Amino acid sequence: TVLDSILEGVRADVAAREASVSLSEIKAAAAAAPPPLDVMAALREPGIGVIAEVKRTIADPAKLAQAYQDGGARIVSVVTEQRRFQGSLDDLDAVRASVSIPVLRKDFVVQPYQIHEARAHGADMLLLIVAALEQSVLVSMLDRTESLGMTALVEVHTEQEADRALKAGAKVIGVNARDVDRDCFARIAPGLPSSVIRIAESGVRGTADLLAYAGAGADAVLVGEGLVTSGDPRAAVADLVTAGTHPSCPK
Ligand SMILES: O=C(O)CNc1ccccc1C(=O)O
Repeated sequence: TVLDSILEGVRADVAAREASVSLSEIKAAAAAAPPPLDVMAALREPGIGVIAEVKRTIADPAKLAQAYQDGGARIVSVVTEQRRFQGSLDDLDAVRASVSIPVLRKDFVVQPYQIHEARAHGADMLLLIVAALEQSVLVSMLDRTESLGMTALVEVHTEQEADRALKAGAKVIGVNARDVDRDCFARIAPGLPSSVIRIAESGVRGTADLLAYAGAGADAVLVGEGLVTSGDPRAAVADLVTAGTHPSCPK
């Protein structure tokens, strides 16, 4: 029920935004935006994809996203949730203008307005959380996301949520260990069709963690800090992007 309380706040924030920017207007803004990038194609590229996250401290999310791209990130995740992470849609605009790689909107997405809104602000990918969405809503949200040319990162925490995600038509499934189930990805990944993209969203501290997820079948990992804390996010991302290739074999 606590999640209902959190979602009530999200629904209030969304409703207040819709009062200023109507559904008709946000649809017009979404249609006007440059088309979304082919996120599936990016996720199918060789190597483990690094999805580097912008969060909050950060006076210039665009500059951070640029460092992420320079380091070889596959996708930039932008947290737009205000109440805990001090993110905003403004961050999505800033990041979108700064990088050429796909951009994921990371937020609690619970109603269709937010889908059009994500697109209007340049997102290529959008987070859908199975634990937050009853199946009827999950399916509706996934279909609308795809109808706009975006890809849903469908986040699960249990085998049952994974089954729900598959039934809804998910193409990309992310495993979040936090409700922390430290063996979440391994409990879930093997059960997925080989054709579905697997993302480990939790517990990536360094190259060893990325490699461990890679060895368990991950196609990409999400990393937030301590890319920032490192003081050198480009280098930190570069190290993860090239994980397993160091030390280099003698030449
Ligand atoms: O990124 C993090 O630091 C914590 N993750 C989130 C932050 C805002 C909205 C949803 C999530 C989630 O993973 O379902």
